[PDB]
This record gives sequence, structure tokens and C-alpha cells, in this order.
Amino acid sequence: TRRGGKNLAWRPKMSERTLEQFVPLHLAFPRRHPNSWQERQFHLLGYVKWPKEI
Amino acid sequence: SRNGELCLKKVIISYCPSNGAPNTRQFLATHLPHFHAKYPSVSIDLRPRLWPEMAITGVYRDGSERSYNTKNLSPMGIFLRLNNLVSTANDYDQPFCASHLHFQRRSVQGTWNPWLWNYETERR
Amino acid sequence: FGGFGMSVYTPKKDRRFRVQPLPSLHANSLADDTPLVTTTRTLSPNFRAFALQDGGVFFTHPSHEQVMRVGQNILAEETKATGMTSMDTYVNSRIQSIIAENTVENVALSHWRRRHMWNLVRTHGKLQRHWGV
Amino acid sequence: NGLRCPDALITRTLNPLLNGPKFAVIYCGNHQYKVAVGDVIAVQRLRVEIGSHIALKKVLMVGGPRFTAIGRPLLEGVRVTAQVEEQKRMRNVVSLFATPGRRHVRWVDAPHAATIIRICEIFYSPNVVGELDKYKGELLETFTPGQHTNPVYPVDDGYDVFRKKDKEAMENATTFLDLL
Amino acid sequence: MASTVSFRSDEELLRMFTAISAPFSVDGRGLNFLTVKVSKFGRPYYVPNSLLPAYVNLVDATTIALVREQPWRLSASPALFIQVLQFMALIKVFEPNKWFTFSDHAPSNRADYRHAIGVNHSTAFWGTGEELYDFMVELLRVPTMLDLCTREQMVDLLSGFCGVMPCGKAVGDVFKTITDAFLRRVRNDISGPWSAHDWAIVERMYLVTVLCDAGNNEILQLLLSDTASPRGPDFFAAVSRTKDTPTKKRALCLLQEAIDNASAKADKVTLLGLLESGSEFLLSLVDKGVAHTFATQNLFDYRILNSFLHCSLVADRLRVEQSVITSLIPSSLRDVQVQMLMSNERNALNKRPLMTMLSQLEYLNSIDSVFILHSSLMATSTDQLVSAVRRLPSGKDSLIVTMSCLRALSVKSLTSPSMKERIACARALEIVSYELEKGRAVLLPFSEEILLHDAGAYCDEDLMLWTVAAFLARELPLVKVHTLMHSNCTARTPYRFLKGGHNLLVSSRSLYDKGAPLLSSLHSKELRLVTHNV
Amino acid sequence: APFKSVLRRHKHHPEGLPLYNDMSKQWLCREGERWWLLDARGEQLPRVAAVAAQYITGQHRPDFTPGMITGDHVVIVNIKDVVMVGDQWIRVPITWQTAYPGGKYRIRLTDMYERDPCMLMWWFLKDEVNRHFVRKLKTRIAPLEKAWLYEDSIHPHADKNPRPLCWTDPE
Repeated sequence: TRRGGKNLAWRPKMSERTLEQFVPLHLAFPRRHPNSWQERQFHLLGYVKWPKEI
Repeated sequence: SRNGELCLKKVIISYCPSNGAPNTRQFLATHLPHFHAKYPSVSIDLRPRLWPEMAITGVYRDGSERSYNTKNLSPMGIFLRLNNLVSTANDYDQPFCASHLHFQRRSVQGTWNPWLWNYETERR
Repeated sequence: FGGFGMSVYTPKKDRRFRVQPLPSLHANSLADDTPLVTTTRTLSPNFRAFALQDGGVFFTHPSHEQVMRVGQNILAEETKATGMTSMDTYVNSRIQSIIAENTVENVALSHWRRRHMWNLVRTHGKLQRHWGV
Repeated sequence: NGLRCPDALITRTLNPLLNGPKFAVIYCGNHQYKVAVGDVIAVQRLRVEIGSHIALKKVLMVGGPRFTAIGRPLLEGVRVTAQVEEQKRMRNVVSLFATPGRRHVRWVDAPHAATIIRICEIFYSPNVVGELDKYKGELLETFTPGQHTNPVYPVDDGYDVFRKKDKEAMENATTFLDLL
Repeated sequence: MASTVSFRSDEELLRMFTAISAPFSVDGRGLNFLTVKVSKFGRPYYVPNSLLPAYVNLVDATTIALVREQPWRLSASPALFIQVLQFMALIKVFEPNKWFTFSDHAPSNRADYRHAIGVNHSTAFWGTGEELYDFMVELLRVPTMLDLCTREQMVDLLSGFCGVMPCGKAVGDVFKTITDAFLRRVRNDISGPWSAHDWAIVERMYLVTVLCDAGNNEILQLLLSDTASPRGPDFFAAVSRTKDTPTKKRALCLLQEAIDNASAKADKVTLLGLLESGSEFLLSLVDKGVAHTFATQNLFDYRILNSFLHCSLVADRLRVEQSVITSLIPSSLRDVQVQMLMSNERNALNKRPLMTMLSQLEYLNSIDSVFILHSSLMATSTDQLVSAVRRLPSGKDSLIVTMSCLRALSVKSLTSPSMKERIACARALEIVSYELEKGRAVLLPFSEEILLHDAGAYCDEDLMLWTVAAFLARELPLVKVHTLMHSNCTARTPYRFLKGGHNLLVSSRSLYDKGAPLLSSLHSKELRLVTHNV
Repeated sequence: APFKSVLRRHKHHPEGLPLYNDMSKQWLCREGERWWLLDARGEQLPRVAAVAAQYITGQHRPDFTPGMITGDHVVIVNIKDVVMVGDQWIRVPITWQTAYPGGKYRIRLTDMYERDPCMLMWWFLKDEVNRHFVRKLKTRIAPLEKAWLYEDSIHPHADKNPRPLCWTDPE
């Protein structure tokens, strides 16, 4: 009965029950870990940046 | 004044030698000689009239003119406005703003361009 | 913030230009000898500092021409390996013109190319344009 | 005249750098002006007769195409001289004050009185003590124009894996010496 | 032709393109066949006639034939390769918006705009010449084509690429490849026999590089060092743009030698070409005094006016009366009002030569209205110029014509594809010649252009006109300056098209700044405020 | 006084809307323009948008003037690899609306990415450009056109040598 929102690319004519399965929860990609956190996670785990020869 | 030469060329002073507001005649008698001594270059043009203009005009080096009213102005006021005419060059009416403080923009070292400091990078 | 008593008054958003945040240090910032600024770039060593009796500092630095020449040399060193690009050549031309300029250029650079495009585009027939018609 | 210093080497090395056009940042009328040998400025009114050869005392900075001297806050040995071209009033600013409540209107005309001054000459005669290290506060006894007083080294080390790497030329391009 | 492209030979295709490339011009907007105007919305749009689809289909057929069917033909025949590129440069294949634009002031977007509702569905996003240009670029980048090409063919190819590219500059890789091949060939063949034609080809290559915005230092140094033969107009035109005092001095010496050689040999074509390239180079020069002395001693004005069509009599008159004009021209072009006041004071204290702007500044100051003439005005008819000359005898109005304007009129009369434009420009030259002969008009010779224009600024017709307007507005404010020019001309809006970019040394008051260069007024609307386009 | 014609250029008009990159105006200057390459792999989307906008709008130049619209082109690559801090990928809404009564579209960053990641980057760049200039259509639009977006690592601007854009986070 709605008089707008008919762009099926954004408001598909499907139920929340049918869209729940497609709602992602363990979203593998796109990733959620910024590059700035890589060194922080490294240090938190406790590893060290040994020189290449070691 | 610019390069030692006064921008003002002549000053027109219209007055009635009688039966009129005393201010202009009193100025002529008292203050005008001092102004003439200070600025002998400026040409004083005294205009006797039956119905004087009650104003003092100043014609400058570029042909422009600046006029001041003296309807009931005192001789001291007339003298001050005459000196204002002498001082001003009557060339521009720019505002007193930060942008307009410097008339012409200049750079001795050289202006900034996108490719200045562009290839310089951080070091240790 | 504001408690319940205070009346809400949606303020106009501050559409001003905010200075970008800077990296923060906990030791250098609190040290008295070391200043907050940490500047060390390619041309830093060329800014020699001397003392003045009054108290000031006299800086000897390369000229605008010298800095532009250093930039041009760096650009050439970067572009030699991979071959000159159109934008690289344009930037090199601009740098050289700026270096050699003694006045101000108030005309569009592309104006000359637009005018002289008759040297590039060739016209056929007796109507073809050549120098001194 | 020229720069002076007890060190003959530093004096003769720095004197050629002063020759040329100069600019000066001066403080006047609670305003700061950057001026050159042929620049016209409009300062707040100075009780100076027109056509007067005037000098600016407190100068914050001097510089040129090859050097820059700063004052903390001021400088000495700086001769900035100008000529008072005009004593006039700039464009009028109209302040119209009114309130919807009371039937009172005020019309204020502010023609900002100003003196137009054209700088005629700028000279500098600094007295240098000696070379001053940047990365350390100490000042050197010996001045070596052939060696950078503070050498600089590139940043890249390989430890920072997620580092924004620029083009190699810019990342490590060596700098020349500006005294030979 | 489009149907039969695949069945034609190389010579047949060359003839086809040569015949088809007639109606178009270099500066014009190729494939702009606008006939009907629809203004139902309020902003008119112009619908092109059936000619544009014909050329589009021809280009598509050529692409299909020389790319998808016979890709080897372009590699085999370099002449066809150059002809196709020149045709695609003459018709703005990469600027299809010009195909639908009716005025340069309101460029259209029917070729790059497309809405979902249906607007511009049939005129937007045509791949006209994209595939063919890509294939040609790949052929150059992979060369056997350059090996087969001749130096003249290589120069023509580079010029065609830099012309086809909408920005006017060729792709970096293509430019580098062509330049490397040309340098190798020049180095290999210079040791052997060499000719003035080869020198001209090298100069054309150098000018092409400068136009494409690069600079071939090796070619420049070779041309400067060589002295066996005098340089041509291309070398001077190329070195005009650069900024370098020693290079300019050496180029000036070469120009003097070349002019002397041309005068000795009595070659009119070479002399005129050298004179034009000189004019440009001298305008570029920074030392206005030496440039003016060079022009006066080489007699640029007389020879240029003689080269013009109906200006022989005025040329002779100017040559006869040059001394008086030079004596009357003042030294400084600033504080003209002060100078006029001082002259009036001197006069108060106890025949007729040719009228020119600098010698007759006082006459211009007395005059109330001054119309600056522009070449574009007579694109179709001479009615407006006739009106201006009818206004001239009023005594209160004056007409200012420039040497650059006369040069533009002559070149466009002799080269423009429009017969109406050619006849109109010839008639305009005749009218201006008659007016200058009678003295009711004003002329600005090349020497006065040198004296007036900025120190080291290159000025075409538009820039010279705007410098004249700025000078009149700055030194003779009370004179009302109108400009006569075609409504489609881009020079009508200097602050929109003739602007040198965001420069820190200019401001809206630089027009009134006496010491600032005249062209600084381009960045501001105050110049347009004081100058009226009527 | 200045007079802007009521007969404007409309999206429904055949003349169409312009591209400020190819326009020529008193307030457009592409002579001093540079080209930067911004690799948005593992970089937070808001931070990438802000960094790109700083160069796009020209605020990174000491000669910046609000009236003059001059800025350096920025080619954003690997937008597909852009990162969001946590559950924001599905817990951050994008809201728009049509003139119709229903009208309102509430969508997730996940949906915007699945349609076109460059669209999401464009949305954030638009938010920044509006935050700083919102009162003029030309100012709101031109920097966005200056910006260039590409989800993959392949872009056709190799003929401009876009120098990599190096910056540092507030931390």
C-alpha cells in the first residue's frame, strides 16, 4: 500500500524472514581489521620484530 | 606627496568679500598665509562671488578634484580640510582591511607553488 | 551536555576549517628541552642556523631557484627508470619555467597551444595555413 | 654595511649571501607588514608630515633570496626606511545600529584614518656569534661550510611493514651543500 | 564512402579523407552542424542535422575496416596512418560536446550526459574513434611502423596525436617513442648529406614537442649550435614560449641572421614567415627596449602591412611618417594623466601624420568613445564594422585597430573554409585600410604593441585587445571603451577563458595598480566592468 | 546587481549537467593541480574519506582560498579492501528519501558495498565536502568530480603518474 520506495535495488519486495538468511553476521569480506591494528595485535600476542638474519 | 612632488596642484576658494558668513574671510585673513608658506607649490585661486559656493575645492596632479563643504564651518575647520586636501593624493578609496593593507602583492624569495616542497619527504 | 532543566537550542553547525590533528607523544611532549615539533626532511640540513648577539637566529638556506632545481632533479631521477609520463613532462616544464621566470604569467598556459594548434592540425588544399600568408 | 662576526671564515662565507633584494616583516600600529624595497603599505595614522623620510624601529624578521634572520621577538641592526606618501582616510565603513523595539537608529561612519607609506630601502648589518647546532642547543666553535652541521638520514627501516612507501627517489634523495 | 571503405585502396582512402576534410577548420568545432533550435524549456538546445550521423558512420566504418577486418593496413601504409589521424584531429572525435555546442560561452553536454528518464539517450556516450585511437596507440607502442616511416611522416604523426588528444598533448608513451625514434634518425642521418628541408623538419619536430608541452633539449641545442643554414619560423615560434635569457639572446641573434639572409635572397615567403615568427618571439621577449629597437631597425611594420592585402598605401605612409610617430610616442606609459596635465600647463605658459594610439594618446583622451576592433566581428558580414566606421566621423568616437587584429583578419580571409567569412574579412581589410588612409581611425603597429604589452607576455589578437582595453581603463578612465567582437568569441569573458590560473601576485586591484602588468586585470571582473561588449 | 537566471540547467534538459573538470570558470584552476594515489587497503573508510577530501577540496595548500575551487586529483584504489572498525559494516545506516510519501530508503553499508563500493566512498566524500562547504552547489559538486574512485587496483590514470599519498593517523 506504500506510495513510494519502489526501487527494488534498495528496497526489495521480500520479507524480513526471507532477508534474515542473507543478513551477514560472520562477514568474512570486507574485512574489519584496519592496518593500524596489525602491529598492536602483534605486540599484544607478544611476538618480536627480530632482525632478518635471526 | 610622491617622490618629493605634491599631488595637489591648485585649491579653489570661493568667498564673498562682504555680506556673508565670516568663516571664509576670517580663514583667508588668519590661516591662509601659514598654509601658503607651508605649501608654496599649491596654487591658491581666490574667487570673489556675490553668492559664494561655501566650499573649498582641490584639483590634483591627475586632473581629479576633491571638494569640501564649509557652509558654517569655522576657519579652523576650513584650514584642517585644506590640509586634508593637500595630504590626500585623491587616487584610490580602498578600505582599511587586512587584505588591503598591502597595496601590491610581492615576493622577494618567491611565491609558493605546488611543486615547491612537493618532492621533499620526511627524514630522521 | 545539558541537564533536563536547560532548554534545547539546536546551534548552527560550525562550518569552519579545523586544523588537522597531529601525532601525540607522552615523553617528548613533557620534556622541557625537546620541542613539540619534530621536523626532519630532505632539505632540513641546508637550513644552517647561526646565533645573533641581540638574541635572534640567522638562517642560511638555499634560494627558491635552488629548491626548485632540487625538486626537478628528484623528479628526473624518479622518472628516468620508468620513462617520462605526460604529467611528469608537464610538471618538469612548469618547474623549469618557474625557475627561469623573472615576472608573473597572467595568461592561461593552454592559450598558446590553442592558438598554435594550426601547426599541429594539417589543412588540405590551397586554404592550408603557413607562416606569413 | 654588512654582516660581521669574530670568525673571518664565517663572515666571508655569509657576507655574499646578504647581497640582493631583501624583505622585512615589521611591526607597526599593532599590525604586522611584510615590505620590500618598493612596496606601499597603509598603516594606521602616524602623526608624521607628508613627504617625510621615516624609519621603522621594531622589525620582527628580515630575509632575502638566500638568508633569513628572525627576531625573538625583535631584531637589531635592521635599517628599514620609507617615505610617508599620504595621510588620508580609507574607505568609510557604515555601522547602522537599530533594534526592532525602540524607535532609535544610530548611523556611525568610520573612515579609518591611515598613513600611506612607501618603503624606500632595507639594509641589514647583523652581528653573528657563531655557528649554531639545530638538533642540539650547543653552538659550535668551528664553522665548516663543507659539512652539514646536522646530517639527515632516510626513514625507511623495514620494521614498519604497513608504512606508506613513497617513490624511492623522493624517499631517499640526498641533498647538496648550499655553501660551496 | 562508408559502405565502400573496405573495398578501397590506400590512395583512394587518402583522396577520400582529403576531399572530406574541406568544410572543417582548425580552431572551429568539427562536426558541429547545428541547424534547428528548440527552446520549449527556456534554455535553447540546437539539434544537429543529418551530416553529423554521416561522419559518425564513416568513422565507424573506417574503424571496422582498419581494425576489425584489415589491421595490417595501418602498419603497412604510414601515409594512411597519418591521414586518418589528421582527419580525426580535424574533427573533434574526443570532444563530441563541441559537436552540439552552439556558443563557446555555454558549452553543451549532449555527448557526456545521460539520464535514466531518456534525455540524451541517442547522443550520449558514442565510442566514436575510441577503438581506432586505441589500436593506433597499440601499433605505435608495440617498431616496424616507425622503421618504415619517414622523418616528415613521424613529425606529422606526432602532430596528429597531439592534435587528436583533447588536451592538445600526446600520450606520454607515444610521445616518448616517437621522440626517441626521431632523435635516433636525426643522429644517424645528420652525419650524411643534410638539407634545409631536413632542418625545417627538425624545427617542426621541436615546435611540435613544445606544443605538446615537452622540451627536446638535445634538439634545441643542436639547432642553436648549427650555423650552416638559417633557422625557419618554426624554431623562433618554439623558442618564443621558453623563458631563458641566454636562449632568447641566441634566438634573437639567429633571427637577425635569418632576416638578413632572407632579405639578401629576396624570398618573400620566407621573409614573411620569419617576420611573423619574429613578431611572436619579440612579444615573448622580456627586454622591451631591445625588442622595440630590433623591430624598428628590421622594419616589421612596413613589411607586414605590405604583406597584408589592402594595406600597401598605409604601409608606405607609416614608413614615411615613422620618425614623427616615434618622436611623439612618450617614454613612460604610466601616469599618462599626469603627463597630459603637464603638457597642458606647458602649452598654457607663454601637416598631419598617420594616427596611432601611442602618438595620439591625447586625441584618444579627448575622444569620448573608443571601439576596439576584433577579427571575429566579421565572421559572416561587415555590417558592424560599417556601423563603426559610420560612427567614426562624429568626431566624438574613435576606432582602434591592432596589428594583431589585421594579421588575424588576413590569415582568416586567406585560410578560412567559409567563403562568406573570407569575403567579409577582405572587405573589412579594405574598409580599415581606407579609414587609416583618411586618418579617421587609429592603428597600433607592432612596435607600439611591443612598447605597450607586458614585459615578457605573449599576446595574440585577444590578449592584445585586452591589454589595450586595460591600458585605456587604467590611464584614460574617462574614455568609454567598447569592444566589437563576435558574440561566440571566448575573449568576451577574459576572467573566464583568458586567465593564468590562481596566482598569488594578482588581485582585483591589480588593474588600477600602476606598476602591475596590464594582463593582471584578466583575473578580475573589474576589467569587464569597465569594458563594454557592444 | 548580480542576477542568476531562473532558466537553469536541469537534469531533464537535453543540454544536461556539466563536468567541472572540463569547465572553464573564473574560480576553476587546473594548472596547479597534482595527482595523488590513495591505496585504501586496510584503512578505515571515514579516515580515508577525510584524508582524500582534504586534498580534493584543496585545503592542503597554503594558497587555499574558499572562493577559489582548486584541488589535487586523488585516485582511490582498492576501495573493496576498505575496512570498517567493527560491526559497523551492518550496523551503520545510510538514509535517503524521495518526494513520495513512502519515500524513505534505509539501507546498510553492506548493501551499498554489494551494489558499488565506490558508491559508499563517494557517499563519505560527499559527507565531508558538505561538512565543509554546503552553501553553494558549485563548491558542493566540483571537488567530488575532482575525486576519482576505483574498487580494484587497476585505473586508467597511469598516464599521470599519481604519486602515492602518504599520511599518518592521529594515534
